Amino acid sequence: MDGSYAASYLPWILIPMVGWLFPAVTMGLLFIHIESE
Amino acid sequence: DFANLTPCSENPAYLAKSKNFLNTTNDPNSGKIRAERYASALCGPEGYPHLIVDGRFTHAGDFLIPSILFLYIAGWIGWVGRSYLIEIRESKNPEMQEVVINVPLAIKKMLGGFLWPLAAVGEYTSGKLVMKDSEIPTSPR
Amino acid sequence: TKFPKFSQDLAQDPTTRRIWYGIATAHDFETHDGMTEENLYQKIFASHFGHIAIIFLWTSGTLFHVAWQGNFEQWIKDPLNIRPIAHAIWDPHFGEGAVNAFTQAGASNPVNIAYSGVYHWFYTIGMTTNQELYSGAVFLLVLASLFLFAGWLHLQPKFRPSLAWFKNAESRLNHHLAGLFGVSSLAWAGHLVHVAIPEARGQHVGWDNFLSTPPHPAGLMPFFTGNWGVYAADPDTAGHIFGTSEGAGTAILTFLGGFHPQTESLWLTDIAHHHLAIAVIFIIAGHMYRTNWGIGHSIKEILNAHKGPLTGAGHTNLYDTINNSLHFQLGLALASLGVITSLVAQHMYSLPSYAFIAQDHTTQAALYTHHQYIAGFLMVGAFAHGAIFFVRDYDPVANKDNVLARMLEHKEALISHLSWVSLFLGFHTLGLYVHNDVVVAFGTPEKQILIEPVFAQWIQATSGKALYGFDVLLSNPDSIASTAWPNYGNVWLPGWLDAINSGTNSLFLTIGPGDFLVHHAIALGLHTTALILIKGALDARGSKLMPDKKDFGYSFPCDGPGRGGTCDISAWDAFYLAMFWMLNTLGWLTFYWHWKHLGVWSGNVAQFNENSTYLMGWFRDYLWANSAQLINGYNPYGVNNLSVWAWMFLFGHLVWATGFMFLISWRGYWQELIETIVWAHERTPLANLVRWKDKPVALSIVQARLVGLAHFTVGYVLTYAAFLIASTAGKFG
Amino acid sequence: ALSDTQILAALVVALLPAFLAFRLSTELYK
Amino acid sequence: LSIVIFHFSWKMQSDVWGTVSPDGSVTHVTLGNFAQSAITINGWLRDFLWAQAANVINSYGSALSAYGIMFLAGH
Amino acid sequence: LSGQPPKFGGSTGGLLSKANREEKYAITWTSASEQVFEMPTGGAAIMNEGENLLYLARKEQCLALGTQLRTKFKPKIQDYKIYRVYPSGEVQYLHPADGVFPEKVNEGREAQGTKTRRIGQNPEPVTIKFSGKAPYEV
Amino acid sequence: MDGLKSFLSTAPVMIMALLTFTAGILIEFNRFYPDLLFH
Amino acid sequence: SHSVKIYDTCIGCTQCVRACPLDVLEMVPWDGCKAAQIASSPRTEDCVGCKRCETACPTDFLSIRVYLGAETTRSMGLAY
Amino acid sequence: FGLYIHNDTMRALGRPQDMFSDTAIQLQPIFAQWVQHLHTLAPGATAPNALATASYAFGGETIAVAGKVAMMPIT
Ligand code: CLA
Ligand code: CLA
Ligand code: CLA
Ligand SMILES: CC1=C(/C=C/C(C)=C/C=C/C(C)=C/C=C/C=C(C)/C=C/C=C(C)/C=C/C2=C(C)CCCC2(C)C)C(C)(C)CCC1
Ligand SMILES: CC1=C(/C=C/C(C)=C/C=C/C(C)=C\C=C\C=C(C)\C=C\C=C(C)\C=C\C2=C(C)CCCC2(C)C)C(C)(C)CCC1
Ligand SMILES: CC1=C(C/C=C(\C)CCC[C@H](C)CCC[C@H](C)CCCC(C)C)C(=O)c2ccccc2C1=O
Ligand code: SF4
Ligand code: SF4
Repeated sequence: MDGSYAASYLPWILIPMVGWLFPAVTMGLLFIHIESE
Repeated sequence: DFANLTPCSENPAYLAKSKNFLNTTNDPNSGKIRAERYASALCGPEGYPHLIVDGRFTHAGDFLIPSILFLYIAGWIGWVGRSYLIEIRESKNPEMQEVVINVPLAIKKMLGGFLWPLAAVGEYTSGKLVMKDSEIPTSPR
Repeated sequence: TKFPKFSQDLAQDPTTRRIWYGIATAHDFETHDGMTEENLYQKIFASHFGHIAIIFLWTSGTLFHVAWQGNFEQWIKDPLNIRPIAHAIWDPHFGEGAVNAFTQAGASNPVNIAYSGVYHWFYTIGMTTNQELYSGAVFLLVLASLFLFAGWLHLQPKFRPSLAWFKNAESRLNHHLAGLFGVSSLAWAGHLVHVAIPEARGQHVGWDNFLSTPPHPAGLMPFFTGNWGVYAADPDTAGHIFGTSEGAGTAILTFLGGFHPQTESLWLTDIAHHHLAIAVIFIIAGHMYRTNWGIGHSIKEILNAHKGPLTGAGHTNLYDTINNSLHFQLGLALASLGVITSLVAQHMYSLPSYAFIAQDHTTQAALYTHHQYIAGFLMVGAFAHGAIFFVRDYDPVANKDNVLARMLEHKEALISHLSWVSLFLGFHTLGLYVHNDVVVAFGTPEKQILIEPVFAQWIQATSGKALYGFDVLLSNPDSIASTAWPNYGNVWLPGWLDAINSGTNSLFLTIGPGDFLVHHAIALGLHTTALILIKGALDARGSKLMPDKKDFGYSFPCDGPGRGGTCDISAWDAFYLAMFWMLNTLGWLTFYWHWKHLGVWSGNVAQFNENSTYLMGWFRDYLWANSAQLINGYNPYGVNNLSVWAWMFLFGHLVWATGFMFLISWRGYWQELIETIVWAHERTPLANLVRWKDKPVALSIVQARLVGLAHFTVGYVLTYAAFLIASTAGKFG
Repeated sequence: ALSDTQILAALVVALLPAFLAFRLSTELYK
Repeated sequence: LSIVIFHFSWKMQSDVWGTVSPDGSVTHVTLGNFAQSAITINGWLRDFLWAQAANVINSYGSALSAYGIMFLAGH
Repeated sequence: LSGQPPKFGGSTGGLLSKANREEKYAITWTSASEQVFEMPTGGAAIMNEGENLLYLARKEQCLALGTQLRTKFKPKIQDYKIYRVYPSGEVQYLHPADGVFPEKVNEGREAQGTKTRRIGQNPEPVTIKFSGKAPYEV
Repeated sequence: MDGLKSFLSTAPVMIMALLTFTAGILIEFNRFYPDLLFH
Repeated sequence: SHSVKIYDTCIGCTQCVRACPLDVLEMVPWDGCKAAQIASSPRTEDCVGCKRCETACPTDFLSIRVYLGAETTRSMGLAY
Repeated sequence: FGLYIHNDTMRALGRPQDMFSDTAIQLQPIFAQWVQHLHTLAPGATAPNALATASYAFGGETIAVAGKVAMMPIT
């Protein structure tokens, strides 16, 4: 995965975040939320 | 009209196929008589006869003759079954006679189907063909 | 306990059912706790604002990824040769083979070829640089921001509208007919005459020379003086090349009524004139209903004055029935939107209006299938909300003896007639298909029932297709319709006749005996889907099996094994069955469209015309023949660019068969299975430590009907999108 | 082609629909 | 059992059944497909179901056309 | 909760952690004759002479046991009492809540759950819109 | 013997006799006049 | 909990109160039928929703209705 | 089946060295191959009066009759 287009480092950092940080954080927050009280 | 379809007599493709029609029956001339029979039809570039269902009487045999024939010999089946079912509803056990068919009555009804369109117009003018909307059971509305 | 805060009855069960039903009930705002009609309408309004922002962010993302990662600069040099790049592939899983296979359309990175046709649409409406798309994407980000702020604003108590504002049908109809359907159409005609037509004729009209360069050498004074013929002075000559000035013409509004001979699409001047006419008609139609001033109509008067002898009450008390019910309004909206999405699909393939989109075949197939699937979904949703209206919002006292009461007063008659017509048509379509199939298999294809679809051929002849030999209205140039004797105003007719009689375009395709049977199969699918949908809509208030279904609601599972067994009696289950039939019918028609156009595009139309009349022709010349390029997307030798489509093909099969799992096996088996698994967890060492807060139960009956339906739908769509997009891109670019 | 800083400009512009979407969804949650 | 009989049919077509030449070499019916194609689902769908149904769907107008009819009837 | 337990060999079907976190149910019956019954948890046990005390995890299991005590034994055991015992300790008394079984009219019970209409005169959901209620309970 | 009469008169026996009779006349008409696509 | 409602059409045939597994129902005295009894649903928080009471009711349409609602531990039949 | 999905994905991703092939990560059925070895070596030691093998499916010679393979070893 080379990037010829502008800001090729940006998918390099945003595919892990949308692939892991967004799911892990969103499911963590929703797991705390749906099971609160 | 109908310039897309040429009659199968003056068609190259149909002649190419009709050189090799198969034999559907034991008879070895069944393919030849089938090629002679389909030569009067209208067929496209593929060489297969097409049917015309406009109701134009030049092609009335394509659809309208089987239409009349089926409507007669299926109104026969409908009217005979209706007349038998109406008849068995006054026999104090109308449900068993659907299981065991009363065959003298059944054959009498089945040979009663010669005159069903006259029976249909008779029962429709005399009100036995249909029932009133209130007289029949129905769902909540 | 806290999660479904909208419904206290779900915040009490200690099971996973509250999680599933919280997700499902979350948007049914009518059933939330503490909900009045005013809070209903205001929450609905701000949800609409959020959804408008979703649409604007989606098209902003499409623009931003065509601009950033796409080859739009390169594609507008030769749109016929270069494939349009959608976005860039970046996943860490790709091997060397996949990276070299997915490097395509002149790129260095692996890229995805765009089959949405946004490149052709952006090229036609005058966008010719990556900076124009970037400005559009940032503008749509700001517009989405504006609509998010508008939604948050209208949740504030100062700006929350009253119930009389939401129940104001006449003013909303005025401002939507005139200000939304007419002013936006007028503004699009303005963009067409100012930006798209001039940049199709060569010159740059950006935001800088927008005011300095008039669209026409004549000013607006000819528009005011009534001498409107100068705007149609010299049309685009038939040797015009798109994007540059050779025989431009400088006429902003013409009505040639044919196709552009180079882009194969419609003339942009013809599009602009169309939108001008539509804007004029929609603007005067928005001055029909009464408002704060005196003139106009009151809809209650119009409806209540339509009373005949054969209906009795007619339309009396239909204004309050439609106005007070949101599911009636949503059913009407979805029905009209499904009809016009079908219309969009049926007109964008025969009358394409984008540059070189009739010569890029995969995007035309994707657009047709996409909009026909959306149209099927919206029509099924229209009938679903008809059923929900009949359950919830229908008052049989106010609707006494009007057209709705008389719909329900004879529902058995029309349900039985839909039953008859669907049975009749299905018996004989399958009978003719099996007859053709059996007599072809017995070596005698001359015995097929091949019926000339003479009625549709006659329709084509009335529109001018002179191939079939009819000379009736427009195929006969001596007729009253073709000459238009009082005025001879047929300015469109020479171009239209030149476009309909050319064998290249998809405009009015040649229809033969193979099209008759598939149109009757499509009619069968439409009738049976309509039968299930109206059998759920009209029996939503109860049949003799269950005379009260209004009190159990829309989507109750069953009514027990009593009364003979009552498994799928709810109106939601008729939605379920008609969802299957909708997917089938759209599969039939998109299969038919796809095979007909694979014949037309390749030029070998004989394949469809002789092989579509029997079912193994459909099976060996379409399903088997055209998946050869698909399943070889990855083979042990290597990988080519149709590898993600082969993977999606198999993926869709897997999702479909998992749907089979949910639809065939039912809840009792799974509940006792989960009971054994629960015993296993509670009695094992080192996993006794971890305990569930929500007790694991099996999915509910209606929930797993929905889940199997979702799997069936998703796998069905993914399989067909993979097949349709890899079969055309296998053989057409 | 397109610039490096236009992408980051688009990101910091789209940070504003992020904030307004968060606040709209929070206000719908009431 | 359908997986069992597909395993059997493909294994014998690729690894057992075939024609032995008088020189002693053996050529199989599907030519050793099972070693490398029977490990992916696409290999079962492409080299077994798609490839070996060319005999059942091209069979029209011949003696094997009853099997094509029965194929479609089962569907 | 007096009574020796039945001579049962133990089973995996039975009391999960629901029994010691929330309610579990005890069925107490008295039989003169020692015999064999089918536990609804799966298996077969031994009815002790005199009083028995069987702890179960669902009320349906207790009533299914009491049903087979009534119908599957020729000397019918009808003096069976079903309790609901809590881990906190207190014991409720559930199935023969009055003196006599629910099929027989005790003449001192109260008609609750009875509507004063048939299903045809049930109100319709359009009248009760956004009322927080549902067409039965109005 | 009135039991064979009432058994030959049942719904399956009579419907199979009827289907066999209609199949017989259809098959015989196809045996003598083989290929009738139209009139 | 599910709500079990008994309507006026009850003929006091006792079929529902012995078809019920959890014995939610019971017969109370009544003056509106020949049998002089009507089913009541006192312990209706123990109703699981099995609808064997509706299955056993002979009167047409139904003199007893179960209206499935807010699930609990008792009304879902969970041993865990 | 997850090995089949893993192979199908690794073949789609152009990583045929990551697959569960015979020319990749290998999962040999060592116990069935051992049993085939024992039955090939059976008619000399553990079945002395058996002249030939119990079947040629375990091992031995390709039995070709009328030019077609009757039975050959199944690897
Ligand atoms: C959509 C998101 C996505 C993305 C980006 C990835 C990406 C990755 N996958 Mg994954 N995968 C995903 C979805 C995704 N997958 C899903 C949905 C499936 C299930 C079907 C799989 C199944 C799959 C398997 C089974 C395997 C991969 C593996 C791989 C990795 C291959 C290279 C490697 O060895 O990484 C190594 C691992 C990482 C880079 C993970 C990040 C961990 C390091 C330590 C970074 C953390 C930094 C620090 C500790 C914390 C920083 C905090 C921060 C705030 C600064 C690659 C990073 C392979 C692998 O090696 O996985 C480990 C492999 O075996 N994936
Ligand atoms: C002889 C009795 C009888 C007759 C007069 C009718 C007449 C009618 N039926 Mg039919 N029907 C019958 C039998 C009958 N049916 C049976 C046995 C079935 C069960 C499969 C049905 C199921 C059926 C459906 C599901 C529907 C109709 C409908 C209709 C109407 C249109 C005609 C049609 O669609 O035919 C269709 C006929 C069939 C699909 C099956 C016909 C079965 C045989 C051929 C009929 C003869 C039965 C029996 C052998 C006769 C006894 C003969 C006697 C000597 C003992 C019409 C009112 C349609 C409707 O609603 O109208 C608006 C419709 O939707 N019918
Ligand atoms: C002139 C003033 C005006 C304008 C422009 C609008 C505009 C709008 N109103 Mg509003 N409204 C008005 C006054 C106005 N309203 C008044 C005075 C009332 C009070 C009585 C209301 C009360 C009202 C409510 C209660 C609601 C709306 C809603 C909306 C939105 C509905 C349109 C939509 O989302 O799809 C956009 C649709 C179009 C642009 C046209 C439809 C498409 C047609 C069928 C043509 C098809 C397209 C064509 C074939 C080609 C396009 C393809 C191309 C894109 C590629 C839209 C933002 C709803 C909303 O979204 O709230 C936020 C909402 O719930 N309004
Ligand atoms: C809401 C609701 C509902 C509804 C829904 C639905 C049912 C829908 C459907 C409907 C539909 C979906 C319809 C359609 C329509 C159609 C039409 C409307 C047609 C017609 C057309 C026209 C008339 C045209 C004509 C023409 C031609 C063809 C050619 C040219 C000329 C002209 C233009 C003349 C219900 C009732 C359920 C219930 C309540 C609620
Ligand atoms: C001619 C023609 C055509 C057309 C057609 C038409 C258009 C028709 C119509 C028709 C119609 C639209 C009809 C309707 C009807 C209605 C009704 C109303 C019916 C009646 C019925 C009934 C009454 C029944 C009875 C019966 C009988 C009669 C017998 C049997 C039994 C029964 C009982 C079933 C076409 C082109 C295709 C082709 C060519 C020719
Ligand atoms: C498999 C199956 C189950 C078992 C299903 C269970 C126990 C839950 C299934 C979900 C598991 C946990 C996997 C979930 C993974 C999915 C990707 C779902 C993600 C969660 C959503 C929010 C998207 C049923 O309970 C059932 C009930 C009625 C009819 C048919 C069936 C049925 O077929
Ligand atoms: S099988 Fe399921 S859906 Fe059918 S009656 Fe029984 S509980 Fe209801
Ligand atoms: S079963 Fe029905 S009729 Fe009989 S007592 Fe119970 S409610 Fe009354």
